[PDB]
Amino acid sequence: IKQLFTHTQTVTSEFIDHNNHMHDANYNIIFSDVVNRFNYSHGLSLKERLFTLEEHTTYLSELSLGDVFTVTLYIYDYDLHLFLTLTKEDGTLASTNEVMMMGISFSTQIAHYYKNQPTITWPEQLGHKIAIP
Amino acid sequence: IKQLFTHTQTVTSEFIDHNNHMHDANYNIIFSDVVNRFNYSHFTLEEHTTYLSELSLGDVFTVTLYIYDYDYKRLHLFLTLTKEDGTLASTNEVMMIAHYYKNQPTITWPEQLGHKIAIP
Ligand SMILES: CC(C)(COP(=O)(O)OP(=O)(O)OC[C@H]1O[C@@H](n2cnc3c(N)ncnc32)[C@H](O)[C@@H]1OP(=O)(O)O)[C@@H](O)C(=O)NCCC(=O)NCCS
Ligand SMILES: CC(C)(COP(=O)(O)OP(=O)(O)OC[C@H]1O[C@@H](n2cnc3c(N)ncnc32)[C@H](O)[C@@H]1OP(=O)(O)O)[C@@H](O)C(=O)NCCC(=O)NCCS
Repeated sequence: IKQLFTHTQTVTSEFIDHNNHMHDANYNIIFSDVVNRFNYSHGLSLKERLFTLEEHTTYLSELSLGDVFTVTLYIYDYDLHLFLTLTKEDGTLASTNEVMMMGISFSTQIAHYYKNQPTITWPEQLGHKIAIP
Repeated sequence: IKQLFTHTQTVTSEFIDHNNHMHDANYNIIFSDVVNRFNYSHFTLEEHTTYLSELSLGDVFTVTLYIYDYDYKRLHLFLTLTKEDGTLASTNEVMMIAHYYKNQPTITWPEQLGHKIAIP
């Protein structure tokens, strides 16, 4: 049995500013929120305790009013290096997040989550250097 | 006379949830706002944020906008977030004017620009 931490929610009025699409930084709000949710449930509760060092975000598909989406969390690497996917109801990959944190027994919860997470092909968004072609 | 598009702001408690420091996503909110403000007086495809020095309650910071590159239809921005002394606190490079580019001061791009996320 392979496992995937998941958070589903819907695009609300708060998340939209102009021309009926989810505002760019609100994606980041969501990604952060879901990342805390993963650490809150993996040994580092606010009552138990991490600093965000770095993050990359790609926006691939527009998100409209009422649109329900899912954020799925993968461990790409650790010593920790995360990769989160934001997918539509169709399964359409709508956004990506790549994110690095560090500290200021969780090593077990994250180890067994990594050991028990499914194998996917990492999309081209992972470690894609930003440039104009 | 070379110019720079700039927004100065103070860290409020609205920007703090835990660890007595500015929440990571609020940086993105600030950056996106400053970009929008630039395009108003002149979609986001892609973006990269680095957090190099934590922001505390009462810190007066400045966000400064540079154009790293531009094309017929794309803008490649690089934005710096610095404390009141000059300390580089955070960076934001973003893929989404000609005369802003021509009249902006030539700087040495910090190593954050085009950096690839990895554990060393
Ligand atoms: C805009 C959108 C419909 C793309 O449709 P499109 O106009 O047909 O463009 P396509 O990507 O299909 O076509 C490929 C072109 O886009 C360019 N492009 C796509 N992604 C790029 C990136 N990260 N950097 C640079 N160029 C990019 C390709 O290089 C190519 O350019 P070319 O014309 O020089 O060959 C889609 O990307 C989108 O809706 N994204 C969501 C944006 C968003 O919601 N952001 C958050 C809130 S603003
Ligand atoms: C502790 C703090 C000062 C980090 O800087 P520092 O302690 O001076 O750390 P150093 O530069 O000496 O490097 C520490 C290690 O981090 C590693 N590291 C630093 N940045 C990294 C990155 N972006 N990706 C991967 N690894 C990184 C370095 O390789 C270094 O390796 P080592 O421990 O093997 O020596 C931290 O308080 C900070 O940077 N604050 C900003 C974070 C913040 O406010 N976040 C936003 C909200 S969560």
